[PDB]
Amino acid sequence: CPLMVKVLDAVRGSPAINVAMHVFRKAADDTWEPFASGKTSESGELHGLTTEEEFVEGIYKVEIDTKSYWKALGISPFHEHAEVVFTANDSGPRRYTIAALLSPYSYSTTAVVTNP
Amino acid sequence: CPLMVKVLDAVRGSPAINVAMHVFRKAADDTWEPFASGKTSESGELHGLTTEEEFVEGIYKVEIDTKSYWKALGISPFHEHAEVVFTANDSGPRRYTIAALLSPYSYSTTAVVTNP
Amino acid sequence: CPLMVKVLDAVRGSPAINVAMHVFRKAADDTWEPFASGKTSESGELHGLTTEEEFVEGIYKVEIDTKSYWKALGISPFHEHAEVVFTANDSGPRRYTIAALLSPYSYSTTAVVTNP
Amino acid sequence: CPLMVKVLDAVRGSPAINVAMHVFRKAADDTWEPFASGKTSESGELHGLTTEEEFVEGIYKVEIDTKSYWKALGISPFHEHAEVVFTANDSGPRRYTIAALLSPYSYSTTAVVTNP
Ligand SMILES: COc1cc(C(=O)c2cc(O)cc(F)c2)cc([N+](=O)[O-])c1O
Ligand SMILES: COc1cc(C(=O)c2cc(O)cc(F)c2)cc([N+](=O)[O-])c1O
Repeated sequence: CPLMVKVLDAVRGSPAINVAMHVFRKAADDTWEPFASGKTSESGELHGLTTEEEFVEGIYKVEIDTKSYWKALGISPFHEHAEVVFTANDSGPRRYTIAALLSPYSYSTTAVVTNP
Repeated sequence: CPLMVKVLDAVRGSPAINVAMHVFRKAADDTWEPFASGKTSESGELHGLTTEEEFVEGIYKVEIDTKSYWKALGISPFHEHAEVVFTANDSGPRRYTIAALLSPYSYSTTAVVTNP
Repeated sequence: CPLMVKVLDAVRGSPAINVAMHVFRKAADDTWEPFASGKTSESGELHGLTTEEEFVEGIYKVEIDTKSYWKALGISPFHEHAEVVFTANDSGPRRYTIAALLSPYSYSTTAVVTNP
Repeated sequence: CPLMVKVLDAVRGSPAINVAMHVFRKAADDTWEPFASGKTSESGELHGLTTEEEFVEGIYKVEIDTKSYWKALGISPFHEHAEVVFTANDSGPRRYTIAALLSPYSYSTTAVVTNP
């Protein structure tokens, strides 16, 4: 699995479950093309978005629907979403974990990139 | 001043100076409309982006050019940029400080929202 | 003012007001010696802890009473406190801002160190 | 495994490997008693610190030797270490993951607490 996303809740100290996200890849015409989508599991993780063969070099965007997560808990959060945009596989294939740690008025995000 | 952005560097322990950013407002057709731009000062801050009369309710986006910042320091970055998207003034005008704490493979962002 | 502490609340999107903290200097026998204390202002800041002549080289600890902060807001916290330990002035006097961004189950801390 | 620690490097986007840490438990006399120790693996994780039977209610401290990690990379970091202090198992047994995300002048820490 070359691309995995993990989302955590900093208020309750838990995985952020059932968080929707969409992944896009930048095309030759510089537009954003849909690439994959899914929702986080009970562990806060979303696996199985792509394969090594499909996940070619390019600029990718992960848009995480953090607002709907908070709204379902009764909270009106600051951010409309959390977007993570990055170039992938520019030096050959790598495995990417994108993590996001959520609070109502803040988020952190980090990438763990490993060589298979 | 209703909108200020502050950027810090977690590698050097310093303000992030000369970081460029652009601010957009969401248009009726879901496109991003130019609104303001600037670069951070020696204190890591960008002031004077808008006025209280111009800064009406709506969805706003701040795109911070973190990649150029790290490249100018000779450090390899992960992200293409750091985007912050939020709805402003939905409960009356507020003063917004958007802060971003930058590392090459991670960033944090938070909002400090105060009522004058 | 060579040492300032700023505390922010990631749940409310606000300065963390009335947060108590104590500062210690490490003694020759490896024990922590009282140095200063205070509580954050309406801007989340605590100034005036020491003077340039008193703030000599050494190892310092700031213990921030985050648990009492969250309890006073009726929110369950994870940590007993947030401690920041650092060596000061090892390359000449600097001005230190210690910042902490608080959530109930997470915190971030960073230092902004500038040379006058 | 009721207590696990994970350490990540925000500069390189990688696990922080071979990071030493010591865990302490507060005794009846309010002193810190050694509880466990270890170093992070190639995945940045330290498992096997304790058992459900031994990991009784109490206040625990994890002291992560972040300074030695940075110094081995040639870097003089801000913090002497990163300490995480928390009450555990006050409402019955739980499983704790303590994570720390490291930069030279900043760290973040969060807890994921689950019910077995
Ligand atoms: C309101 O203005 C400021 C905001 C902030 C932060 O948001 C912050 C963000 C983080 O991820 C971690 C942290 F410890 C602080 C830091 C400083 N500072 O240090 O000067 C400010 O003046
Ligand atoms: C990629 O794997 C993980 C990443 C992360 C973070 O990004 C993280 C973010 C922060 O602001 C602070 C922190 F201490 C960790 C947290 C966990 N975790 O808790 O299990 C992971 O497994």
